[PDB]
Amino acid sequence: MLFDEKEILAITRWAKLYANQSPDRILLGSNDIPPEYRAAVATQIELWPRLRNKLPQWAGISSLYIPSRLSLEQSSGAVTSSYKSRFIREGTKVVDLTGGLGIDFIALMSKASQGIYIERNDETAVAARHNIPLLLNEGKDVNILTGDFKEYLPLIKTFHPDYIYVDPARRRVYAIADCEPDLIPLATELLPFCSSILAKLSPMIDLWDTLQSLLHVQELHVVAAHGEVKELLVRMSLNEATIPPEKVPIHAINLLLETVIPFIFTMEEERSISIPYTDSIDKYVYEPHTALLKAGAFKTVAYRLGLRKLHPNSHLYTSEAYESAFPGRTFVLEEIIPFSTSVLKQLRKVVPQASISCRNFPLSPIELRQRSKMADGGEKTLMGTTMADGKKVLLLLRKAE
Repeated sequence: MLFDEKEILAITRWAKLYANQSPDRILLGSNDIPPEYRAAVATQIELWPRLRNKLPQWAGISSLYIPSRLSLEQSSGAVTSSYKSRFIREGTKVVDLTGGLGIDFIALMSKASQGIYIERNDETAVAARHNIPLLLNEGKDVNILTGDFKEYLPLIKTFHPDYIYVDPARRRVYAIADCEPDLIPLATELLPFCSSILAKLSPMIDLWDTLQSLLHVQELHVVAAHGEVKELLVRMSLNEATIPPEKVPIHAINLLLETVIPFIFTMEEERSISIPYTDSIDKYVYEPHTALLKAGAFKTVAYRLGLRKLHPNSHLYTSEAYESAFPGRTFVLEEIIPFSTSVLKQLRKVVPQASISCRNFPLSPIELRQRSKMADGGEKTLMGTTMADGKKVLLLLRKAE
């Protein structure tokens, strides 16, 4: 069932009026909802808790209509959508080619004054056509279009936006060749009619594959939130000189509960550096965040910060002096234990309970936990890893602050 504006207004009024009824009660229970609208109202009620968790600012807005559970689970989160606003100069023009629930478009429009939103799916577009004006600040100009952007190329070219944003879908591995829409012909055709294209890519895409496959890339950002990599963002522009792939600036950023500073490097730098690997542990132990790991700044972090790395495949660092601003977790070393199967049942002797992590180790953390019978909780961490000479060890760590 597709709804017009009048019906969407009624459905949201009924979802609110009858908010305290379960979806089954909506369906077979007491209210003034005509039979043909009860499923739609029940659907809005059913998914409101999941909307509140993901987009709490939306769940508090009256009259917002969620086109589907499908569209809700596919959308950007609140924190990454807003990071994107940093790419967009205040008062500019934007086109969003791939649309969706519209949270990325809204984040772009926090800065831009004019925008075109384009969404292939009629149902999704109808909801956006309703929701978008309820979410925009005052003095914003938008055009909300249904269909494939390839049917609107003359309008897009005439608009000549400052930015064109695209979030492609996937048509084992996720390659740049699998992007729908295909980014290479898209860029060939549209780079001449915008300042930049900003593409949001899956965290499963290979960085090097991306940098080898896309022309005119100016920067690539690896963006983590909630402890995990959420997206890669690539900006392309004919406006600026071509940068060879090994020289493209890579930004690794871990978004947190507050201003934070990116780790910026290049593959050329990563490849060109060489570092010491240590057979021995020092006082401080450092574990890089997920965005650093995905970006591949394994050596650069040690070189930039004057740290020793344990092993080429152990993505942990150590130093005698305290680095206070480390990009990940910092620990104080309490014990180092040479690993063998026989030590596992002895670990309860060393600490009453612990979190367990592994960085290059023959057991997974859950295997380490079960085989040692180690209670979870507390403030300490047991870390399985490998030193530069291949010796496997367990580290007993406490947080540095």
